[PDB]
Amino acid sequence: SVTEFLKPRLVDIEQVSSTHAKVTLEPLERGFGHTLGNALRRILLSSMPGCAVTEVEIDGVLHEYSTKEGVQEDILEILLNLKGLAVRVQGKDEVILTLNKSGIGPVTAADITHDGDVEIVKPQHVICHLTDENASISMRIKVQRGRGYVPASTRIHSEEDERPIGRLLVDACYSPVERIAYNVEAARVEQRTDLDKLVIEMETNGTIDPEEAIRRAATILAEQLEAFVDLR
Amino acid sequence: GSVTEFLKPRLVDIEQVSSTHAKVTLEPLERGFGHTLGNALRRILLSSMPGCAVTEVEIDGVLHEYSTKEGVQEDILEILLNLKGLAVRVQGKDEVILTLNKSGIGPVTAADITHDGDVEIVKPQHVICHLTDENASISMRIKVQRGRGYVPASTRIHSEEDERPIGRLLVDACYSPVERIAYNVEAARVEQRTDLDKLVIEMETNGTIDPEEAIRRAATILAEQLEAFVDLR
Amino acid sequence: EIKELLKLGDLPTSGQIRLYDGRTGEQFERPVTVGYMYMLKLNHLVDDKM
Amino acid sequence: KPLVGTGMERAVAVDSGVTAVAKRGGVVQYVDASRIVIKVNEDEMYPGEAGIDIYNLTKYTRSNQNTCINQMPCVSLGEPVERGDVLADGPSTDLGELAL
Amino acid sequence: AVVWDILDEVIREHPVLLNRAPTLHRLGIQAFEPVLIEGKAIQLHPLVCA
Amino acid sequence: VLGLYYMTRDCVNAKGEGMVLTGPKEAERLYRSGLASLHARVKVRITEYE
Repeated sequence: SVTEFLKPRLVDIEQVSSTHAKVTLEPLERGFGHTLGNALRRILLSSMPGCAVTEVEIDGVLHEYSTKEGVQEDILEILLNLKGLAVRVQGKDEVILTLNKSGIGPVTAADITHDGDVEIVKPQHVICHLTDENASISMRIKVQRGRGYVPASTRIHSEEDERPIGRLLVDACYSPVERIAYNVEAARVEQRTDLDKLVIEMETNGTIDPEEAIRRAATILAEQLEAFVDLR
Repeated sequence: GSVTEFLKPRLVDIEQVSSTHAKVTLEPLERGFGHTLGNALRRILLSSMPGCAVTEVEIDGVLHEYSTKEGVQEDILEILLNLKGLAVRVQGKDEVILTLNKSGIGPVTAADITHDGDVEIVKPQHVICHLTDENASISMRIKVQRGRGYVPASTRIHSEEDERPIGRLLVDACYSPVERIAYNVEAARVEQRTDLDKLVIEMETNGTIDPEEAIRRAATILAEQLEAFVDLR
Repeated sequence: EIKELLKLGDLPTSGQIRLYDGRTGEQFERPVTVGYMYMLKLNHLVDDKM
Repeated sequence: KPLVGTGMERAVAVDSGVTAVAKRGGVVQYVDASRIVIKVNEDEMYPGEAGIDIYNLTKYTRSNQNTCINQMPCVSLGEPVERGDVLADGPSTDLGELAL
Repeated sequence: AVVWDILDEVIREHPVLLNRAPTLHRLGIQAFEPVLIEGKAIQLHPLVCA
Repeated sequence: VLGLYYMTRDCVNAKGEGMVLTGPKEAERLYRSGLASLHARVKVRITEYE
């Protein structure tokens, strides 16, 4: 029948780590590998719902380059560390957390004020180093649930220019994928040598295993399509 | 809010300018969804669409395509090329036989083809040959079948039909009825909601396939392929 | 004269156009020269040499 | 045809032997896949001649490098034809212009 | 087709030599581990082609 | 060589200039998502080894 199509087998998964994994499909019809890989990459990058940290406020800070003694690293370094914070919230979509510490050495996420609605996946992550005793760090950070990716110049508006002295803005990398790539190759069956074989390499922060993310993306795309498929 | 939710697209409008040229509109779509959907749809529409094509020709008094007949203006190869261009819709059968008889001087056109009530010739104006003598006559049989993609005559004979007759000829079958696809995306206006997009698709095809059936079939195939992803361990 | 002919044809005057990559659906950042050319087959077919 | 030609195509196509050229003006009476019959006009015909000329096309033959050689008519019934017109195209010729 | 399966089995580690006349310097002959493609053209890796 | 040259050439003003990327993976993301052009100059955190 003309409707026939060679459905793939889940031929293998290879997990280099909890975060890093490869998934391969074989075989597929000519040109289907590219479209499926491209669509999945698009959905993963731009439409995956995620929870991310967007604002930080510190009493002695007015701007991203505000000098602060005692802390080993610069303000931008701690901003990057906050951007890298692996966090997931199951309760509210908008949460405020505070960190206050006085100690020589690393300031790990383990010292954040914990709450039952929120899980820090990687408490071992280091926000900065505090060089000396009798020196203190005190901050409040805000976490939000969103879709896709938003940089600083996008979120800034004159509609939100009414900001106090102590407000800083972080890029909300909601989508938990850190890297998606796919490559397409040739495969043979039934003496046919015009086929697509597909490989996907994926890295994501510790929020979810990549398999769960791929399943979520597939479900999202299918739910998008569902209004058209009149077939069973 | 409702960041985890979505709107869903529908075929909000469909327009037909000609039997060959059609325009279809999907609305609403969220950000970025428009481009991925349009690209996937274009890919699937170009590749997959089932089609009806001309495969075998049998002409009395002709033994091979390089010969020539008495009354025909063009060579046999030319009329095979003309038949390859024919576009026809068949409903009830997976393959069908067509019959043509004509005599007398003049062009022969698809209108002169004798057809069953389940066969539609889309464009009878498509010429096939010219007869240039009153006593010249043409009488031919055509075989029409349904398949995906494009298959060359070489692999067709490689199918190894037992006891190939002499007086039957093989042509390449370009089944695919879709000729060109374009998609465009623009800002939507639904309920004054922000971050909504309207998608439009324009297509030129043989007059055979219904555009709405085409898009539904493409989406069906895409969803079916994705189902294998949904299952993954 | 080439430019004038193009202008009467409603094509871009520079002869370069924007182009989309079919395999991904994205857009090349650079304009590309697309046109019509006359091509020949050179009677050195592969099946005569393999 | 080639879009960007050089005008030379007409002279080369006519001068080569492959194309059949109208050696005598008239009106084309009959055409099929292989034969051309042309009625010579009254003034051009010589006294005592039949006033009709016929051409036979090299339908298919082995070229000296195994390529095809074919002649295809490119006129229709009743079209006037002129001295030096091209009645039948040859290989890589269309309407009497070189078509490599 | 069982012959094709056997053929895929045999060459799996079987290097072959590729040579381009004239063999100006010893790089002109090199060894490769084959991969089977339909068609009739030998496919090289561009880097060694340089 | 042309591709690498294009990939490494910078320009004075481009989409998303001056932002800070916590890692090269995020640079790849921002390029592929189309929010920054390759040529844009930016500060990035990078690890190297010796």
